Amino acid sequence: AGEAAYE
Amino acid sequence: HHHMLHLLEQIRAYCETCWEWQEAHNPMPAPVEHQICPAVCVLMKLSFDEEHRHAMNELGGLQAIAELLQVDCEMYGLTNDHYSITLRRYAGMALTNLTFGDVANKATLCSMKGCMRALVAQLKSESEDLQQVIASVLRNLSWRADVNSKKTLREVGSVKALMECALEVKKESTLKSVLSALWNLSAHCTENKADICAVDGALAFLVGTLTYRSQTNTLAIIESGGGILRNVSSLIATNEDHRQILRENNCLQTLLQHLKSHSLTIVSNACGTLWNLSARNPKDQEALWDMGAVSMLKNLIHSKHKMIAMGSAAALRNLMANRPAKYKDAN
Repeated sequence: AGEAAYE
Repeated sequence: HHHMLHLLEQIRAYCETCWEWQEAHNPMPAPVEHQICPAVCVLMKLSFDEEHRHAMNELGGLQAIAELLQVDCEMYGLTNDHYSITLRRYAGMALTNLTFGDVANKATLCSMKGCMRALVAQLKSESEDLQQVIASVLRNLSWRADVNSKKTLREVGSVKALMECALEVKKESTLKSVLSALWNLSAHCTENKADICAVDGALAFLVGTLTYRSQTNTLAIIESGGGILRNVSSLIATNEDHRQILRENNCLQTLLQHLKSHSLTIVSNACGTLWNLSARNPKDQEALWDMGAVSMLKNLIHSKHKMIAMGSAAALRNLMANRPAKYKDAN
């Protein structure tokens, strides 16, 4: 799924 | 950077006063009386900028914001006011931004067991928006987690809490963050996989995500829902009750339809799931034969994508070695 910044 | 330095000092001072009140056992500190909400709001906003993040890390911004979220949760729990809800939302967003790609920050936060427990508890907040924020934190923490972090994520009960959370969310934004975290967690170990499958309604729910109809023209829910399912399908293959849940929510036909997706993620997930579910069970094998699975999987065996190539080939072998009695010209 990985990682991301807040959105 | 001395604006940042000032706000972090505000937060540390406030935490120290909360820690003193806790250790006493002076009225109970109230974040409103120390203008905490604005301070974390500003830090949260700076945390989106790459340069500001690096400044923030020199000052132990991650540690301090995590300490604040932790102490407020311990003090006021889920029987807290909107000021507190808000504070935790803005702190949580900052933690998401600060953990993104950051080996040191993920390790620190996962080592804060009290904070980790506090985070997981927030998945039952009355604010579904706060649930999304916390699930975003857990997603980053569970991505490329070291051995200690994997251990803490599991032992604080994040998997059962996220799966349970998923069953209750209304908004697609919340579901995406929650399912992304679960997809990451589902790969860590076999206990995480079992914990997902043990939640009543989870397997049917996950099957439902495979045909999710996104309003925002994206495949994110299908990819994560299908990724979770591929990861737990190793155990589903051992449990007749769990296989039956998949069958009677039309899982098999949908997985065959996923083999045509433009998303290599969707195709790989489906191949992995078909690999495990095509093993042993003659009735699942026959169902797949009848739906044309053999020619569909044969079309993918020359993929450059290693998991699609191996999964499609493995599934195909399971079917080819167990041609149903009825196919044998007949009888």
